[PDB]
Amino acid sequence: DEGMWLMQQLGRKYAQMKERGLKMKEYDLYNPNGTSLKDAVVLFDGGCTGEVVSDRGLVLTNHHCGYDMIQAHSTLEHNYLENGFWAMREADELPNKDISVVFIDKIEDVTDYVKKELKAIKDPNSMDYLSPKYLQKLADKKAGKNFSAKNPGLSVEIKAFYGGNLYLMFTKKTYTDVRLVGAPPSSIGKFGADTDNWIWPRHTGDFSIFRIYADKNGNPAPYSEDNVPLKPKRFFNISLGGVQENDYAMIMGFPGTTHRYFTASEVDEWKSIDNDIRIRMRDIRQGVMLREMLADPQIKIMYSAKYAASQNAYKRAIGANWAIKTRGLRQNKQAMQDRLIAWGAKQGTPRYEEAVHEIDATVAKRADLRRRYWMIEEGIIRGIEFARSPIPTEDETKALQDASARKEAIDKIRTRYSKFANKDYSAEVDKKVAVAMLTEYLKEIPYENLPLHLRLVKDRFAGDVQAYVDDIFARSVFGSEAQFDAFAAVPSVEKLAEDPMVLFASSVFDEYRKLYNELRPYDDPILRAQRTYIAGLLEMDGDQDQFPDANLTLRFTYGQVKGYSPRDNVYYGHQTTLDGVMEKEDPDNWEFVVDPKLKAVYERKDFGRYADRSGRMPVAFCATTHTTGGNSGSPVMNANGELIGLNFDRNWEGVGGDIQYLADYQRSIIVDIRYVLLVIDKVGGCQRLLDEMNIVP
Amino acid sequence: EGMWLMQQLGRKYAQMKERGLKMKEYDLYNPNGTSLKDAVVLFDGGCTGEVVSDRGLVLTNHHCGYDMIQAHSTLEHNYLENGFWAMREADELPNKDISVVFIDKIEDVTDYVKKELKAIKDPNSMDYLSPKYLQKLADKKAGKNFSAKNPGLSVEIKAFYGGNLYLMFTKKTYTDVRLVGAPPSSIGKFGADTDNWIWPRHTGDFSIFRIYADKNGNPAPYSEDNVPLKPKRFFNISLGGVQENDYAMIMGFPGTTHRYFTASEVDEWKSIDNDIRIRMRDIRQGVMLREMLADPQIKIMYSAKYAASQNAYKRAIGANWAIKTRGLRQNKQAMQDRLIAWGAKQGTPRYEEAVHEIDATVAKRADLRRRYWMIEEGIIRGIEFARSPIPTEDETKALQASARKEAIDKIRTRYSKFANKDYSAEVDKKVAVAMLTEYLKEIPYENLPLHLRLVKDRFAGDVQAYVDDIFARSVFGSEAQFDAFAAVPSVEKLAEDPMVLFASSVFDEYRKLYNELRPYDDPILRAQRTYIAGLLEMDGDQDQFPDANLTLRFTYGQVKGYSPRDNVYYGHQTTLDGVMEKEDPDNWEFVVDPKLKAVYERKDFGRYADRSGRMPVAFCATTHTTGGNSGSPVMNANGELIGLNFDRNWEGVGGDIQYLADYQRSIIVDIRYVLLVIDKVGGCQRLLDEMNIVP
Ligand SMILES: CC1(C)CN(C(=O)NCC2CC2)C1(C)C
Ligand SMILES: CC1(C)CN(C(=O)NCC2CC2)C1(C)C
Ligand SMILES: [Cl-]
Ligand SMILES: [Cl-]
Ligand SMILES: [Cl-]
Repeated sequence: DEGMWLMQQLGRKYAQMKERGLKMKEYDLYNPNGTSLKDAVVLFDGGCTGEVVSDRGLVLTNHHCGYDMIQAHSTLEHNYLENGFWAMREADELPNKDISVVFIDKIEDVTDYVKKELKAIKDPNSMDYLSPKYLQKLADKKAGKNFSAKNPGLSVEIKAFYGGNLYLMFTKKTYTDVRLVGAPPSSIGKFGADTDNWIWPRHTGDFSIFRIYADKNGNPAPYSEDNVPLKPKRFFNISLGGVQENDYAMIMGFPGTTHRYFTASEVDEWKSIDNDIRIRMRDIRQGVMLREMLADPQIKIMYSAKYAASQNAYKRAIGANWAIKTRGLRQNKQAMQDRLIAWGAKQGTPRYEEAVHEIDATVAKRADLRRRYWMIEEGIIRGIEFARSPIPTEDETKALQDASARKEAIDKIRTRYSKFANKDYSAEVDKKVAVAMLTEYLKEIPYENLPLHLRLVKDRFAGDVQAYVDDIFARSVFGSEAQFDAFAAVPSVEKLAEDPMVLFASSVFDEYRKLYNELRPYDDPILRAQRTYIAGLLEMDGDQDQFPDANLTLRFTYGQVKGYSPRDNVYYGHQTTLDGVMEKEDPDNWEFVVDPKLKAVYERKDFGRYADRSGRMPVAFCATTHTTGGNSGSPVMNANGELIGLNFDRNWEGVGGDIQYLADYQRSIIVDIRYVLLVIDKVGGCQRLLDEMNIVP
Repeated sequence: EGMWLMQQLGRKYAQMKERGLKMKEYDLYNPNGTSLKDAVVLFDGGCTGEVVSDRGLVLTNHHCGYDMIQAHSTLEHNYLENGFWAMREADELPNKDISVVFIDKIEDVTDYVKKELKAIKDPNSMDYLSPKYLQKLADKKAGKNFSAKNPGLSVEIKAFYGGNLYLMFTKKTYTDVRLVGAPPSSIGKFGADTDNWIWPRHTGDFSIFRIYADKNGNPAPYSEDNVPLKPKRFFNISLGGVQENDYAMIMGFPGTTHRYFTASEVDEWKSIDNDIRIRMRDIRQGVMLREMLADPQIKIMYSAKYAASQNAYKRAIGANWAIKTRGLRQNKQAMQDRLIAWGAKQGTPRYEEAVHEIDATVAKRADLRRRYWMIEEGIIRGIEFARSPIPTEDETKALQASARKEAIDKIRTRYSKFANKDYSAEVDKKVAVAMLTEYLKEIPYENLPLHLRLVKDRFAGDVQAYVDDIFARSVFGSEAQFDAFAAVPSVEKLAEDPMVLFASSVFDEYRKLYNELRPYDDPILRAQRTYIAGLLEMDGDQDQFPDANLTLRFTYGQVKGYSPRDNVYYGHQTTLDGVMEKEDPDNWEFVVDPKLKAVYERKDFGRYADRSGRMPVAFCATTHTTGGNSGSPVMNANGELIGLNFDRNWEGVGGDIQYLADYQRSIIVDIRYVLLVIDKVGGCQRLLDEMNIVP
């Protein structure tokens, strides 16, 4: 509802934004024919958002966005991940392989053009209107012959919006020499760590600093020692005025996906299939994993990251199901479609009701298949590590049946075995997880729908899941290192063909691919019906308070700095402070360790001009802006367009906001820019970064 | 900030009036006439209660009346899970071993006790704190046969301010106290253990009793001819509710506080008492929880044992949080340094000498107290087979008259109580291995109970083997092993029994430590009498309240929430909406009564909801309460009943040593929620009609 608006929609939203507190001129925020604040926003490394904060190409993003680059440059001698990194001169900034920053140079509405090209319909059921290949052909045709060569660094892309009812062409400028400039220690950059993921109040200094480099003319260039920092078209001024409750705030960024035009049947499906299965299967997996980690400190070391990775979407699904249960998401989608259907009946146009009916029918028809797909994906593909154990290829099997190709096939199989049974793999933990996961899977999936090898539980093992799993490891070539070596010394095709682990892995992957192939055709009638459904919604209520679904393109959102009540008698305010970091300190818990330089800054109150009017040091704030995955690192602006923070998370209560914005619960979690500058200054001691930024009082 | 004597009302009255009190001083407490104090009772020796009708109806907590509700419950009429609502006075259930105590008169007898004490002679005598000695003085002052001339009455003298003030209480006790009403346990204990010490709180923690007496309103034991008591005073019920910042006050019987601890005593409480209880109970609870989660039959047998261990574990965590973050040690150090500077100035060194004696006694008993807490937390409460049967001298002088069978029958009865339906030898072995591993790492060989020396000497440090051997060879290791012993019993089998030797050895060491430690309490108590006398002479008795000692006190404050941590605020009031948010049908602790859920859905709140239409449940206040204040009446500025105290938040448990203005709150069930449950859940209209409800 609140919205992730197209840049083109700024004109028709401007008066509402001004009434909510916006003070800057419209064209200073976004001008299609000139320089604006939009020119200081980048897509950071294909996922995250970033922002240019100096005339020498300095870029701020999240610590979790620059995490891989900080890790790749870290060694035992210089652990930047643990201690932070602060290049004291431009020449000390570290280059990064496979990095990019994307500027959105121009945005053009090309709807009439794409719709005229589409009229050359060979098949009315064609999915070319959503095809990246087809749309790229139209983008190249419009840009001209050899556009990439005529304009080095630039590229053109056409994307569909509103389910294929609007098309925009983006002219992008990409830079691949982006150097690591600064990062706080992980104790600040990821303070809450996984315990505080999706949590408000939040006390995390989630930022990192990069610098865009380019050739002598400021044109994109790959890494070269002769590259010079980019002098950009526009950069953000940093505000030190802070935030107050009810202050206007706005964000620009690249939200990835939303499902704002789901029917009520799609909400029911998301809850009853997607979320309930992910919740149930991950709770079983996590429960066994946690019991084993708590009983053996060596298991805790090997499985902590696997446990944390599973918990992230598990928490999301719990938050999403809480919104479906308590915030009326299904009911509000039903009211939306019923209103369109009633209006369609008055206009004498039954195609909208026919479109909603096609979506409902497709959802109802794919129910059993989708349930089986989520059950195998959550239960086995993700749930059981030995499902990703080695499967010999057709060429590897042929190589084992008279040439030196046998030793080559064995070396390839060994490399894959060694990756599966790595230093973090416990066959004992995996057997315990598999027994609990398969017990649940076998209770849900009938015999006739089982992957072929799982039929052996009832047929050969008399329903004993433990015995079936024990037999897989006792008899398999991948059951232990000594069993692999005995196989590698005397390898035979017939040994691999009857291997219980190979047959399990092959069988479950065969069923997973068969389900995917049978389910994929159901997406197309839904997409085609959504084009008609969204066209009706737009014709009926206008593209005014109905934003297009997020699709990894540049959007703006506006709101206010505001807390919320999570439950009865509990209020979370709009701002966290450095005192909250100190309250959470736990020296013997890696997630809640506090940097000694930061603790000393707090004790001496060495907050400089970064503290609020009451002398308290701010850390983070939350706002009613509408964000999602892809908005990590987004610049948060004042009513004047000055940088007041970086978006880095959203509270779990608002994750249902991808389907329906939740005004009373959904908040963007933002690191206060005053805390960012305090850390650069008093922790990093990197004064040159402060001096190159334009800091406004 | 304090738990004030009724005598201190005169000196506090002006401050209470400035804070909002509207009632006249003598309407609250009158030393020579009827007052609101006359409607407060000590309920069943621990809790507080209050009379709420001219027919002796009493309100207290559900957890205070829990044992009486349970004793009257059967499979056919399970009052604990269903609730109980007597539809007529004749249907109210009598209770054996119940009592209600009224505080008829209170008198300052300090000069009298101090004159009697002057004839002691031994300066180190502890008679000044002895209940036996003080009872002799109470009887001497009351008369030759006071209880005969005044039936139902009794006297008691108690020491206050470490022996610097003495009060005589004239008590009227009633033992015919009948169960009238109780909500289901789903309401009376909604949070159950998960919400214990927690604010926000959504628990309707109340139960209803009635005092019965003879035809003249005089105390009488249970008799079918007893008539409900017509009390001299009862509380009016307010339906005006509460607002943030409203004046609130409580009367009750707080049990204990340690407001005059030295800094060294705070350090000792943290480093010994609390750290050992925390460490040992976390080990015990961790093994117990793993076993309960792996076997649903173990969860049934060990849930109550687990819950009982968690209660003081959570208290110790809350207390250590206050010591670490609220400067308790530092504030005690500043208090004693101020007294020492004032005494140096007046030329009176006895106060500095008193603080020094306390510090020296604390430092001297450190190793002994550490060993005592280690064995008590680690073994006495940590390991169930520590309380396994130990044959008496009489039982040994029977197995070697033909009363060998009489001895076996008594040993069998004790074995059957130890190895009962809730006892798992497997769970106990796992708990013992983890508890003994920690105990053996903390207690050196020369300080071990004699049998534990076998871990290093006979079992090569293998704790598991030592514990396995205790069960494999003991006559109490299993039913079949007990029966084989009972068929062919000998004293030589019991004398060498590994479980008997373990249990005897650990209890011998526990008693030896207790006996060696007990003498250290006396120099501390004597030095506290001098220490508190100095504090009172220096700063006066008006900010410095006397430690709680299970006597009637008043406390006042306001209805107010608090901020538990950065950017989080807990308001002053919870609502029925919060109960519904917490509902979890497949979690026994958070099940919601269907009649209550229907009341919420239909908004059938009558005159009980606030002006917004939201139904209140509980509220919190800045009153200073502790254990003993459960069931206490919470009063308005007009003295009308607005709630019942039933808990305190964990952040304020350090309040027994130092009141915490920004964190400590009394957790109270809103009287409007009590009346909504009696009315719409119990449907017991006669109880509403007999109360004086004011609009
Ligand atoms: C409410 C959530 C969506 C967030 N969450 C967590 O498990 N967070 C762990 C925090 C430490 C307690 C669910 C319960 C899944
Ligand atoms: C500091 C705490 C709030 C944490 N805690 C517990 O030990 N467990 C209670 C938790 C809520 C289920 C207290 C001491 C009450
Ligand atoms: Cl039509
Ligand atoms: Cl909402
Ligand atoms: Cl009376």
